[PDB]
Amino acid sequence: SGFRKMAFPSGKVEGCMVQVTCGTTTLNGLWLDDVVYCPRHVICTSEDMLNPNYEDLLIRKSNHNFLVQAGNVQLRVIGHSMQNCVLKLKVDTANPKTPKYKFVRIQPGQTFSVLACYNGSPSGVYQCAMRPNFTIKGSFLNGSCGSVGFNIDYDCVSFCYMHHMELPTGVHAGTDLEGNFYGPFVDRQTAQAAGTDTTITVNVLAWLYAAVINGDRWFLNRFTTTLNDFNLVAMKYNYEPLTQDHVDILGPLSAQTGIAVLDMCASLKELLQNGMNGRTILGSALLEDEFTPFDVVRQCSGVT
Amino acid sequence: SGFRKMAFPSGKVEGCMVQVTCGTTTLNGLWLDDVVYCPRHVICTSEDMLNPNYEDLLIRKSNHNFLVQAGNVQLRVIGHSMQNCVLKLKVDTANPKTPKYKFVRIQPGQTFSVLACYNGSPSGVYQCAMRPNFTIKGSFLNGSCGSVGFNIDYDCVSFCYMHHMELPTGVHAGTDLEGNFYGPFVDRQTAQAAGTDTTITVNVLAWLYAAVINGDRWFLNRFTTTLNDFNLVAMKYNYEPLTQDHVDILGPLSAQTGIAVLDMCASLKELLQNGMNGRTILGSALLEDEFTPFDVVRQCSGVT
Ligand SMILES: Clc1cccc(CN2CCOCC2)c1
Ligand SMILES: Clc1cccc(CN2CCOCC2)c1
Repeated sequence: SGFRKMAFPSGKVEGCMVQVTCGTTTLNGLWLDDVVYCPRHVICTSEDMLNPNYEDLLIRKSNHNFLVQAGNVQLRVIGHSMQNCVLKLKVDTANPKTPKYKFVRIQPGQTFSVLACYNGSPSGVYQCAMRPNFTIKGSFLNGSCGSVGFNIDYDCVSFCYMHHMELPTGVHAGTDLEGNFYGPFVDRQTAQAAGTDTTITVNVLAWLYAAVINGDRWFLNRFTTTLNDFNLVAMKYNYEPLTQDHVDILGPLSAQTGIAVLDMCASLKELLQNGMNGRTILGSALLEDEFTPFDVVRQCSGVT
Repeated sequence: SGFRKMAFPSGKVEGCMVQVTCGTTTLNGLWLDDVVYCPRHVICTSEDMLNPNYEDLLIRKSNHNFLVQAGNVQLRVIGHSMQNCVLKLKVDTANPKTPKYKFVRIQPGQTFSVLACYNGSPSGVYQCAMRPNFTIKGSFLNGSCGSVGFNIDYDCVSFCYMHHMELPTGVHAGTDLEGNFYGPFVDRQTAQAAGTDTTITVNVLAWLYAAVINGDRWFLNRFTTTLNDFNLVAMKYNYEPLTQDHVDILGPLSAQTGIAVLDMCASLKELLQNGMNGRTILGSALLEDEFTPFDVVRQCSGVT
């Protein structure tokens, strides 16, 4: 019993983190097989960062300008290319600690763990969601660029995020491991405003199920609603619309608890309309939206 | 920028987790050098667990009754002893993945990471505090016993906790790695009530500093207070007393932010007296008490 914001064990990803230096800029790289992946802005002087031309800047760089250090041993760079907003440094040594892995592009509302790193060294691990506005609410200081987000399925690391930017509003933007930004962000020091940070409705419902399973039930009410009626309330409170796909995904939690999805929607509706009246749910005074239905099933069933 | 409930990277501890089976009971063990540490109740049939005599039960056990599996390879047990509430299984192989490590007994209010494990396999990592009543608010299902709590200082794992018990109230109890319980709990299926779960005042103040550093300042007020006056308010709200030791420990955060500790105490006092009036601090609607002053400095400075 008990429910915690839980990250994947980070060991498999720790063994992939390296330090990348170009000129005077140091950040983190991901060493998988004989390739190191890092943000392309490693080639920038923060001066460049106002309106950088990455193709033109990269002309002036050679394999031997990219200094790649795995612990305290230097990797020999034998090739470099740009793919979107990441650099791929071909090294002469396959990472012996390469786990089975995939690159995935996640959708907003999906959750992942971040291994926050500085100078190729892990500092900590926490669990995030891709916000509906394609930002993440991370903890990232200077030098944390190239820190990665991931999911683990048994022995297989799915890399979904690499850290690039902090917005002037202190929220974070980054790429998939093909270097394509989540959302409309560019790797440029410019005016970039995030859109509306809406609540991930299906995750809140999942977390209300998790609450019932763990004994927190005060918010269960006598009411039900419809998808359309619920979705009117959701829109008023900047909650994402709930789809039939979201209802289907919540089925197992529905099945386990014997509380129909639309009944739980009517409980959430009352919580939106009435607030918590100073009460708490799984030790939170707000509606948590960074657990997926899959996360609740996983944590509640004990999957390793 | 941004502030997250961050755990230590778990790799160093992942490589110490093994499966321990005695008769029909499987739980987790910690393999350090040529010793595996596990909860002694591994020798119990849940029948035993009502009033077990561990000395008498252990008479009936031999080295070859303790089945120790590290991944999918069996460890040869060449000795066993009981120290308090843990078993130490001497194996014939030193764990090649043994990190530099210490065993520490933490005090209430101190924080650590838990690697939740099932059948010797890591499932996830989260950050905890030892509650003032010597419980922890974990996420632990059957099979999670022998999961450990730890801190990392550069390359050195300090093990502070091993999981043993869930109380009928769904809070968790365990031992240091010498097998001594935190608090008055015994490894017996009996009536064990936790004491008052008070708030760790010094941690809330640390987290209010973390909030100011990250831009959340609405709660800063025009007031100051005294230690004695603050402590009257703390007692009314089941907050732990604030000592001069706590004030001294908050010094660096005081220094960085230029907000005197007693000024921040007067801000906390108003938050206790008036509540959040529907506002949030670092994305929480309650006062977070599972960051130490050390945790705020670490996360805010980027220590690896
Ligand atoms: Cl993370 C990711 C996101 C989108 C597509 C893909 C697959 N690739 C395969 C190679 O060429 C291009 C597409 C991966
Ligand atoms: Cl975790 C821990 C808690 C309390 C004391 C100690 C030190 N030991 C050294 C060996 O003998 C007994 C005491 C360790």
